[PDB]
Amino acid sequence: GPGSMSVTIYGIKNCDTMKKARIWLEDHGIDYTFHDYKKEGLDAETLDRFLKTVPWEQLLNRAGTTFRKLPEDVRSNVDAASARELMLAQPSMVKRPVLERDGKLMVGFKPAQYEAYFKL
Repeated sequence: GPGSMSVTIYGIKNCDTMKKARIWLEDHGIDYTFHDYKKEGLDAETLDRFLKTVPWEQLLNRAGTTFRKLPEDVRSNVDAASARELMLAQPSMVKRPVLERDGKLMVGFKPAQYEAYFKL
């Protein structure tokens, strides 16, 4: 059971989740390409492509410090423009891990869930 194709994963290096993802996938016997937000090169084109693939609401963590950074008014008055600027300016907050396959982008899932799901 060979495999010509391969799965590519995007994210950062300064994160525990990322490590858990690469390890889990690696253990399962799947090859995942580790790509850093800065490694791939974040630009206007990339940002647009991402924002077009997924909603800005589900593109950046909200239960973190990034979202807590802005006030109550802004936190509730979030717009596409602001979001896009936040991703292009500080993509390190972008959701992760991230799976890229045929363009379609997917958000990383927890270990307990992934197992409980894939489990028979």
